[PDB]
Amino acid sequence: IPRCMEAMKGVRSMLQCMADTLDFSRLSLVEQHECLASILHAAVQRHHATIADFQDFIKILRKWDKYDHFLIHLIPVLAAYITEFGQQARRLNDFILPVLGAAVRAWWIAEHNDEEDEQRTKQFLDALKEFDFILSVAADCKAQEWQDPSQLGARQWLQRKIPSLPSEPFPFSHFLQHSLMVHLEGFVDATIRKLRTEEDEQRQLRPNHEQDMDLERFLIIISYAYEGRPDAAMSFWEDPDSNLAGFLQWASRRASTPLVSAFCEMLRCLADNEECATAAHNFLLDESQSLTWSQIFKELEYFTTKVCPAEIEPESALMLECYLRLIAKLATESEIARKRLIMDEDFNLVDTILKLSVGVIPHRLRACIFYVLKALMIRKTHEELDAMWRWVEAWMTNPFLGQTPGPQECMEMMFREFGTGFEQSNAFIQLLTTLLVPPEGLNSLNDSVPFPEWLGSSIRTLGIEPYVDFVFDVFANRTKDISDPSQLRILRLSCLDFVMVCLVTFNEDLIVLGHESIDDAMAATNLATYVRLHPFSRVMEWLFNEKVITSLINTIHQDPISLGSASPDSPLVVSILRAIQVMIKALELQETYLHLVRPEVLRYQGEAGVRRKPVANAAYSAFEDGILSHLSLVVDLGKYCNLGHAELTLACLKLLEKISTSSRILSAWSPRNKAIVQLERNGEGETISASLSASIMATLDPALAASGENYRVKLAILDFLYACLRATPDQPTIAHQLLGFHCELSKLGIEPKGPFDMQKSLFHSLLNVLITLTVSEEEQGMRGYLVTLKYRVLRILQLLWKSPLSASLVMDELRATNFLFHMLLREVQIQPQLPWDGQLVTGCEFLLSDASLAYIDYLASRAAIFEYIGKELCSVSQNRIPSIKRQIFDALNGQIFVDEEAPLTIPSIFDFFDFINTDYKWEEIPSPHFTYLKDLDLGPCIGVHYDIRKAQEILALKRKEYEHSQLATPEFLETVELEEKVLIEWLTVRNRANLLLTARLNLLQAWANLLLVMIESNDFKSTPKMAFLLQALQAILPTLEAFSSLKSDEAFELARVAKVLLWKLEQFTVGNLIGDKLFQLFQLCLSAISQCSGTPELRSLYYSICYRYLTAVVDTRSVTNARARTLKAITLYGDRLLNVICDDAYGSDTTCQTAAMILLNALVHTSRASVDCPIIDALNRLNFIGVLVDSLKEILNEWASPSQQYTSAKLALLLQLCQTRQGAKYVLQANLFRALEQSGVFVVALERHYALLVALARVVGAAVTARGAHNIVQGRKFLTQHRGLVVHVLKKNAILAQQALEERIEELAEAFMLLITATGFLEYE
Amino acid sequence: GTGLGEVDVDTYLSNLQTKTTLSMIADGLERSARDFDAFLEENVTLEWEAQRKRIYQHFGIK
Repeated sequence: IPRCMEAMKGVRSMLQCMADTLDFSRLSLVEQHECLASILHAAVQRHHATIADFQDFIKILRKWDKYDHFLIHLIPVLAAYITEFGQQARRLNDFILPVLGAAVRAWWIAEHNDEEDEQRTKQFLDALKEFDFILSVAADCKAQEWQDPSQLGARQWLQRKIPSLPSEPFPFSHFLQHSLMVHLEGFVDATIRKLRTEEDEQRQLRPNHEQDMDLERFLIIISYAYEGRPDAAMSFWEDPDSNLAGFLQWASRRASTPLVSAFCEMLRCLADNEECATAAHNFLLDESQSLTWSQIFKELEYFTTKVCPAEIEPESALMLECYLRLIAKLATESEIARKRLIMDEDFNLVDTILKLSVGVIPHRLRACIFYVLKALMIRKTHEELDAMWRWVEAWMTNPFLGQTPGPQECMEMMFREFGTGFEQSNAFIQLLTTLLVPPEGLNSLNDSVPFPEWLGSSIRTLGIEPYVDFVFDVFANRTKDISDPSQLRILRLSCLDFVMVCLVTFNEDLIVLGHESIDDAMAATNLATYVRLHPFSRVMEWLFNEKVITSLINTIHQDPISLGSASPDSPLVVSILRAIQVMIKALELQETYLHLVRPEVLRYQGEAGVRRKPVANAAYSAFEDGILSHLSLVVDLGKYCNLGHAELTLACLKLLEKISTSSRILSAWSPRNKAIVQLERNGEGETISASLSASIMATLDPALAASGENYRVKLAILDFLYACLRATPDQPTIAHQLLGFHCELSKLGIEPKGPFDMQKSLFHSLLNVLITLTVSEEEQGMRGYLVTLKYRVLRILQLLWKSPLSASLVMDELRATNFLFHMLLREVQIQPQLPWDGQLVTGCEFLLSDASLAYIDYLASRAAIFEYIGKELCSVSQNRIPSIKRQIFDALNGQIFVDEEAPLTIPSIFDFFDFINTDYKWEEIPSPHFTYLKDLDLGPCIGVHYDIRKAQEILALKRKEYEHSQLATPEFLETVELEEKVLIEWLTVRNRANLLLTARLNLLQAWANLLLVMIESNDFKSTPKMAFLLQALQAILPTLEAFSSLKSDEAFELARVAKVLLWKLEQFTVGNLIGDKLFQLFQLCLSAISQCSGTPELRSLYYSICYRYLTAVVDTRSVTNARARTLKAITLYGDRLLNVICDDAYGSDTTCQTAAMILLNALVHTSRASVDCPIIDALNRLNFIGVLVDSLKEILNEWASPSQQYTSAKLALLLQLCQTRQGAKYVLQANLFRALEQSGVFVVALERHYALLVALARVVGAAVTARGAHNIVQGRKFLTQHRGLVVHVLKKNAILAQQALEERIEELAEAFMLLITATGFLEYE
Repeated sequence: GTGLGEVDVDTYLSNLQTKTTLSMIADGLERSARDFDAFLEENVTLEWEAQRKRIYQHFGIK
């Protein structure tokens, strides 16, 4: 115990000598002293405190001199000492600033208590004459820094001779406040007829000299004590016969204006809960008379008539203020009290207080009346809403110079008087706000207009627009008159809260629906009625006014230190939050307003003829145009992110997202660049980058994962960066600066010795968190929030290194950090049994749980990773050959040699290829029944990607529409609810299915490209290369064979990786498994071609695959068996396959027909190698040879060009056909010679022309010599009809390009010579 | 992306695809020419290699 006294004395001596880094020291030491006092009274409450420590503590207090916080810290200690001790009791009684001593004496007398009683009363009244101290302590100890306007002046009208504590900001502990209020509760209970009689007779005899007003101070002590504690305040309502209930019955008998004020303050504090409020309400009903509602309302009427000199006494005005405050408290707390008071005519609360408001009264009394009205309308029904709106109408329209004042002039007078003073302004605006809160609830369908529609029809008052105009005129013009900053912040908070309550209830879904595709569908009378009457039409107009914008950015821009050091619930923060929220909502609903609302209003006002002052700035064609002028807004938001207020930070981040994304602002700022230089004015761009960095490396709470302040701030930062980077990507933006890059005019670099160049910036913080996060927790595999987070970070990086400006730097820094190796290290591979937040995949039925998104996100993450790898490998391979390729390839094989002793094991790239398991069958989902609402349209909703919000609104309004007609309402309704839920359930499932398929395709493209780059860019030798390609085939084949029936997008990627793999081609086992896989591929390619699957490009890949499998693999018992089974496979499908290949030839696609031509050539060649051919017979039956010979006509037009190589393959096929007997026959049968004669066909360009002539001459020669003497006459006619040409060539034949041309001439000469001798043109002579 | 030849991964592997297709075209042309050469080699080697060239060495102006 004494050691604690010594420590406290030392702390006080230190703080006193130090005043004669520093602020934080004073704060820490006073906190230590308060903790020590807390521990001291905790010990005294226990039986450890001895008899001498009591005397020592009372001696320290006797010596205490200054009224300081340190003294307040010891009040619980004294109370505990007196409670424990107060024979020992009698000795300590006798043993006992001066006001302290008096309070100590009074406390002991109350805790320990004919001659004795007389002495007690004597010395107790002596101490009292000298409560004021006890009250001053109770008030100062529990003093919130932000003032509550609803209770201004309450409990602050008693004379205080106590000196105000010094200005040092030492805030008491919440627990110390609770402890002191417990001790004051005990003091009240201990103390609980001479004082009342003495003081009231003293008032009447000499009222001019008010004195000894101690009983009121005692009641206020009770009020401060039981404040906030209804569980303890129940002692006044738990038992009627108790002494506390007796005290309440006694203090309320007589009505002395100051005592009545104190008693009503005491009730306001006691009645703090619904039960305590109901008990108080019942006490004042009385259903020796106590203070009842009857008396209160009687005096209200009496003073009402008094005001309308004739000005209420200060004490009476205070009395009325306490009455109205007690009314408001008991109305907000209790439903019974409010319902009884609002319309029990005997009380006539509303009418009487409205009359009193009209008359001349102080600002506070009028504000109290407004607050009473607000309390009466905090909860309401549409009937009470209409009633109160009728009474407000009569009170505003009607409560001399000429004959009479009009009604609109009356309303203007009411509005101009209000708003001049702060209290009237705040109370009236908050009442308006409360009135515009629908009784149903803020967030509901909200079909109706928040106020009665007829509020405008009478006396041409334009509905609610007057009230909105008043609130905005206060917010802009008449708030200039306010001086105290706290009042200004509270007023702006009230104004912006009014604006929000206005903008919320405006359902834009109803407006967009009605415009795209009325009377009863919505609760409102008509759509146009809802549009024009709703305050939204007017509110938006204001938000385009310059003064409103200036007042907003003035509300935002505040003192940063006073802002950060303030409380999150204080008006200083909440005001800025509401201002940001107003700006956000304006940017949101701006599109709806300018196009679907403003035209209707400007048309209805011209038709109806009515008009009102246009407040919107005609120059602002868009909300953005008003804020982009002064740039300082972005700086303020970024700085406020550093203040550690969750809600405010998120709001600032979303506002930055929208400010930077908008077309207007970006177009105006950057035609160097405004936003960047502005963030650089005083070096803010770096401190907010630092703050954001520390924010995205803050710890997380596993229990609170999705709803984690740090987690939500992270996602907000990432969403801001991604959204700012997506828009205007190829130019420097705010995000690029904040990441650490140096932004020159249309160029990005890194400033030496800065945060980025030293790996401290926001970008490196993203990398750090990305590489160190453990996505998969052990208990529940793959926690969704970490997956989503990784996706957000990876997509940011992806947009970063995709753009050309950032690409170079981002890729360099990622290589320097071994980013890839860490990612591959922490990337888990997918398995069917892997639970995602405790849910197996189990096919299509898994898409509905939010975990579905996680899966999708993870796929995207994978894709991003693979894309980087591909680029990395390629970018490493082309520029030079460093030793990094070795590391990349080892890591893709499951080995990292950064550590020399043991290379950690990673799933191989082929093991990572698990995302495609077609057993799920995502695509094919069932369609619901929809017996009811069979064809409910989904047009407004919208591959096909539905907008569920508009669908759900449709369902809600259709349920209301159906309800109104009244057809099987009580019973058949349950089935409608079920139908609705089934419908929205299926829509979400369909959306997520489509998104998953998109992610899967994108990931596959990435994976296929990765493997493709690997295949070409590698330094393998033959022995590892063969096994590497075997693994590739083992991975891709089961998919490409089983999935060929499903879809085509994936089949194209897998088919072309197979193509290239095959084309870039112990030892026996490998080569055999390879040939086995290659035959599997050949069979699946045949099966796909025979079914005319996919697009012509996928069929071109198939044809290329089949062509090489026939040219190289099959073309020695093993070879014979391979040829035999190959021909078996071809014959199995037979006519269909050949039919599709021939249809593909001479087709739309350029390369498909070429590949098909070359494939048919290889087919017939391998079938001959096995005297005729069945493939050639099939071709003859399918009329392929006929159309082919026909195409030989006009061949001059067709003939490096694609058409040239197509004709080359075409003529090569013709040649290979004319080689055999029946082939040449089928060719010749369809008027070949006539076709080539009609074509009129008879250094490198000459070489190509000679090659064409060679091909044609070879076709002719082969066809003639094949069948026999039936066509030798045709050969003789061909040589005689084109003679001279043959002579020219034979005479000619008898550097590189010249050698090629001469060889072609030699071949043409040989061809003509062969044709001549085989036909026997010598014999003809 | 500073050494000559550096191109986008897209261009790099698309040029790969085009390269493989062109090699297929050339391979098919080559083998066709050779397979044909083998056909007439079979037909001519059986008899009259020099007589077939001589007869027209004479018929037309040598």
